[PDB]
Amino acid sequence: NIGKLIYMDNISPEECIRRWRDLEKFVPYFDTFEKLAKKWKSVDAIKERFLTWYELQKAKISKQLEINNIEYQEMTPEQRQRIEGFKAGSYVRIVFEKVPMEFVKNFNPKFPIVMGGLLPTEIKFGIVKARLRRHRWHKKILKTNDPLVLSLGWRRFQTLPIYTTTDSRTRTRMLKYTPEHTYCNAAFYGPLCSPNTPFCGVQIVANSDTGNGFRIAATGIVEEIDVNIEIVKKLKLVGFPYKIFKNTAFIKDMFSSAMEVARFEGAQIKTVSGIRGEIKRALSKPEGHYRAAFEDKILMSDIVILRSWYPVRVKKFYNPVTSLLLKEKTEWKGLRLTGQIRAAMNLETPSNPDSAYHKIERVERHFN
Amino acid sequence: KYTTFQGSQNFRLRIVLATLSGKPIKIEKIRSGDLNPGLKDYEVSFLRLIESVTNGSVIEISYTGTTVIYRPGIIVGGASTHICPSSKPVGYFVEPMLYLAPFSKKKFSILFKGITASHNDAGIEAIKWGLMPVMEKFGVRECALHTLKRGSPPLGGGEVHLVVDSLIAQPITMHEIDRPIISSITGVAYSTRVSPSLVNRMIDGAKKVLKNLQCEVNITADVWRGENSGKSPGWGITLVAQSKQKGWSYFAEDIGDAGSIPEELGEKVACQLLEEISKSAAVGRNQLPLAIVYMVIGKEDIGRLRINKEQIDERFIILLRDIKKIFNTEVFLKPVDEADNEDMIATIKGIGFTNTSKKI
Amino acid sequence: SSFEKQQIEIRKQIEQLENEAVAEKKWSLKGEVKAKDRPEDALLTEELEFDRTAKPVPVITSEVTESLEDMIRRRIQDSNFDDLQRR
Amino acid sequence: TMQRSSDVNERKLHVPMVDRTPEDDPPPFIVAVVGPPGTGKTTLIRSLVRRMTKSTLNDIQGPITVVSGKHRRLTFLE
Amino acid sequence: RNEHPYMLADRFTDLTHPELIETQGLQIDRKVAIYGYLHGTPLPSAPGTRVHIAGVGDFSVAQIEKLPDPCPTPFRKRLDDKDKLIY
Amino acid sequence: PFGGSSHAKGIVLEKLGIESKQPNSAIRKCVRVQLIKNGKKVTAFVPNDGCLNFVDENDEVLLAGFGRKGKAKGDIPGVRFKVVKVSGVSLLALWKEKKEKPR
Amino acid sequence: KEAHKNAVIAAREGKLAELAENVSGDGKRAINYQILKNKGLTPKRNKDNRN
Amino acid sequence: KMMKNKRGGVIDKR
Amino acid sequence: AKLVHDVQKKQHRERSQLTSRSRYGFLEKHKDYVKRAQDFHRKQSTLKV
Amino acid sequence: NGPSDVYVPPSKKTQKLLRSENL
Amino acid sequence: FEARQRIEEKNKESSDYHAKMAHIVNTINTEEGAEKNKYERERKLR
Ligand SMILES: Nc1nc2c(ncn2[C@@H]2O[C@H](COP(=O)(O)OP(=O)(O)OP(=O)(O)O)[C@@H](O)[C@H]2O)c(=O)[nH]1
Ligand SMILES: [Mg+2]
Repeated sequence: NIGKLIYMDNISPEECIRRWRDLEKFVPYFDTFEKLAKKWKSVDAIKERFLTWYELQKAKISKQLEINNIEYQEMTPEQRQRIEGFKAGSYVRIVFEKVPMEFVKNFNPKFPIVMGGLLPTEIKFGIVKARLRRHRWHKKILKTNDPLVLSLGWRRFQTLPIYTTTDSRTRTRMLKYTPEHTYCNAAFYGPLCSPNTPFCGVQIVANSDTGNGFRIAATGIVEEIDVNIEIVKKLKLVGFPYKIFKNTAFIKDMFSSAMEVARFEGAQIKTVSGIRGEIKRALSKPEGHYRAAFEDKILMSDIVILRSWYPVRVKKFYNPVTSLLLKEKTEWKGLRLTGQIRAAMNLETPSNPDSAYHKIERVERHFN
Repeated sequence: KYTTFQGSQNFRLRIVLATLSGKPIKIEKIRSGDLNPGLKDYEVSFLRLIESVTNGSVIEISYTGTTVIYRPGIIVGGASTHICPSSKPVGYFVEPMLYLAPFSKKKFSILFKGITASHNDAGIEAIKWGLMPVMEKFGVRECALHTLKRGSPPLGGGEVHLVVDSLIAQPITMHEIDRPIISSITGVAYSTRVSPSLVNRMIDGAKKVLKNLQCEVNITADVWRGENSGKSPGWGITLVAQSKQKGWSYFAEDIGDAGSIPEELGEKVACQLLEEISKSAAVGRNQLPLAIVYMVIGKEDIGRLRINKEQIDERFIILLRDIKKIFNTEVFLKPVDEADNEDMIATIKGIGFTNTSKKI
Repeated sequence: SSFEKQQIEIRKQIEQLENEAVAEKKWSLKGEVKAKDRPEDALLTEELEFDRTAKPVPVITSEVTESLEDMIRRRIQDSNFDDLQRR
Repeated sequence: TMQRSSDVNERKLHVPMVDRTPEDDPPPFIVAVVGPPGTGKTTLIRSLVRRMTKSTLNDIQGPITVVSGKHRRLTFLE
Repeated sequence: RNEHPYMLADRFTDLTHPELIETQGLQIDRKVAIYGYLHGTPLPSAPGTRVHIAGVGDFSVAQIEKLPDPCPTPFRKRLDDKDKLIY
Repeated sequence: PFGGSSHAKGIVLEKLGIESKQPNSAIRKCVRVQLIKNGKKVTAFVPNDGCLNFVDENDEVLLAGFGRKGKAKGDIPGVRFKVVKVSGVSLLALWKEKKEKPR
Repeated sequence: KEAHKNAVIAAREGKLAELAENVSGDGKRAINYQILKNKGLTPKRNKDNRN
Repeated sequence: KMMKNKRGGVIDKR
Repeated sequence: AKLVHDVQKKQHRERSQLTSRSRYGFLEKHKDYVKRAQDFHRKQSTLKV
Repeated sequence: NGPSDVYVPPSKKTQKLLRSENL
Repeated sequence: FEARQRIEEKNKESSDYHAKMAHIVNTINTEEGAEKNKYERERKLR
């Protein structure tokens, strides 16, 4: 009676209490103090209220399961519809509205039609923080902001991940490739699954480009989910000396203006020899030139370095595969890899000429 | 897109259950037919507290102020502080944080700053001794409300450090198919910026009402001296009844004001407590909301808790209607099979809740 | 159909970020930038993060003069004087 | 043999998790036949369903659920 | 699998309206019934439960009518050739 | 050590020392594990920081004794056991990529 | 400049073509040696140790 | 420092 | 190498002087600087003596 | 009068509890 | 101003981290080396 009254939701709650016989106010409703005084002058109404480990865990969970059964043994449309509903092995029809045309048009019964129920978390989007790994049999290394198709829960979706490292647990700063044989972190805009769920990732899902190699590229688990990530890429500002004394030097071009040097005063720099230093004051007439002080006398063949950090953003890109809405259901094509784009529009790969290593030979070091 | 509610009732419970469930809601007609219509300042600052606690949740107040749009986000916690207004004490803002408190990335270390007590709200001793043990046996183990200083109304000036530091996955399934035997009955009588004899007058009034029941009565006494007393005179009394074999508790509090006799207030809170014992069964009339909220966000099992006839009310069933309105779950009230009293046993099958914000 | 609308918009942004991917980098997204690898005084608008060598010299405001004066007043009304004592 | 008994009784212990599969009417266990194109599969699904249900199921498609035990039934798909 | 309600679909149809298709002209996002056994945790019976059909997108359920078992197991012993069924 | 057995199976609680700023420090490659036989929580090593990202949580670990052959330098003496398997797969084989960890 | 550009682009596409025509005769994606023998991440060893 | 890693905000149109 | 891979203890190669800054020959690195500095320090030590 | 109520304030115990041969 | 604030917050972070790591190191030392020495003591009786 009372449950039907509670969940019959076209009648007022005081009408439920009336035909059975507001929460900003925290403390509940009491009588008048005089009525309560004459009511509780007596006391006798409430005087009777006053006065192995593995098998143990399995026993606790089977105790909960028998509690589940013996409390399910109740009203038939209560159990079998609304208090739990359709346990397992129930044969159901399930109707979806606004299913696309292409499914019904191109429905080929070879390809299975699987459906899975999303949790409250898995309908949310945002940055998923994983730790992943180039799969040991995938040949080529993976690159940040190259798409790969993830299989994260029920969904398969192509995303743009960016591989990070917490370099001795200080930053979470941005790599440019995945490592060769171990795990890195990663962050991709996608549907937020729960933490500790595993996933695969694939470069190429089609069959025209299926090649001869191994097709699954990345493996990993999900570490954390969030609405925002704060990851950085290192930028150094390089400048060269042009007037050197003992223990101090005038540094030429890492800044364009004395306002910029004023913005950066007191910062610690270093040469490539590891000589630590500090910038002290902007010089007046040559504009981006400043005066720095070092540990000792630096040389004219050095480069000073201001290690700073620039924030980088994940790219909010997400397309699910929708392979069953195609006329071929293989041959799904998404965003291409960067080498594929360069091969398509014939751009040469970017080569900084002074980034290439050489064979340095030391001259012998003699002093006066 | 939005689950729609009407009126400014149960406002904190609606925003709290929307944050738990992750469902976008609208609350329409916030006192629209009124002389100063719209949201009030204390519930606007509660929205600011929700934006402090969560991250990525967008709240969208209208022009007229009479409808709010809450699209929730991830509970992240962190350390914060909240300078809540004089319209409501710190209990009005620390009560709805005890639901969101164990389900965040980083542990709750917030300190609220304002009035400590009110007639129609939760106190420090209320929050602590009543509402922390039901969480303590629903699954959390490290939760603490500290008073650094307390401020009686109207000027207040008291700070309260809510720290929860057990980030559980989900609350356990409750099984309370008994009425817990009350082992002791204790309490705390506090007074700030007044004479220390008022506390003993309150204690003597409460215990002369309590003296005829054959249990053991113990009321602790604190006067607050110095900067810890706050900016205003005040005094109040909070009794709990303590079932020690399981840990259950039933509380009742109030505060005195300008013209109030302390023996009168002590005996009033004592009789109000005994009536809560009468109208209580394994919970209190005010511990019952978050008890059944933790039962409904437990595991995907059946959890059952005994309640009595008089705990059913318009507040309790409007709570149940809001629960079913947000995440589509029903309670099943089965009666006990013995007939010297009218007690139901509410079985709730909890939704499949986990906290997905805590990093693994 | 609706899937054709979604596929048109998906491939529109796919084309956008593929020519973004094959495009050149920004100045801030390379290490080793000189003054002329980047626009003129672009570091005033940019709010970079760097470590600094020593703490700056403290600015002497009214609060620190007030704290120092009432320190002096406590010492001078308790006669807590660290003077030399004549042998 | 006591050290053998300890070291064998140890590997019965596993992580105690819930089951969530019913015991009254469990679903048909999903059997997936997985092969590279050109081996078995069809011929194999046909042979298994012909042995199991005495019915020549030429020209298969989709999932195929048969009863193969007193309480174990199972679903064949390719 | 044992915290998720899933289902493999052995029967599929569109219960759309063919004269509505004659009205609007085959661009219609049309409704669909999906019949099958379900595994895992109990899928709730209220409409509006969100569901990923793995390969066509995300939807929410509209109505569920559970059906009697088309391939049931019958109630030392052996399995009767009468009861070796096939669906 | 474990009683009468040579190994013991256990449940991974949480990777201790996950905020240690030094790679391959003994604090960092150090896992807390609940043994399943008697329920007690012990602490176990792992071979390196590189194989620290094969255990995550409740992983059904298998752990043997450690056997220090001499007073080490960066040691923390007072951790007795080492992780030798994870989810029924030898993590030295996992570390040299001979097997893949199944879930 | 454009002669050097098409020279290096032609070297890239010639290498990519001669690598991408390593396909087996039929549509049979045969396994290879590192998945077959599974000698994952070994140190460099000795020809004199092989006997 | 309060703004630095926020993503929400109340939208007070009053 | 007890638990270290040989693909992990690889050889990081060192960088050369920039070709724009090439008239000041040989960008010197930390081994060159310590060869400079300890020479200066031993000569200052004998000068101080 | 209740001066002992301030003499039995949080001094030690409530201060710690109100936060939870020869020769 | 940003100089003073960033320096003092970095110092606070480092001094917190060192305390936390030293705490977990010697709690693992004390309350598990007691059990190591207890097992060695009751293994020396055999
Ligand atoms: N010699 C021999 N032929 C076999 C055997 N099993 C299957 N075949 C042949 O495989 C041929 C290809 O058809 P299926 O075997 O049905 O192909 P499938 O394995 O279903 O793979 P798909 O062609 O991708 O569907 C058949 O015509 C069979 O003759 C076997 O054990 N031995
Ligand atoms: Mg076939």
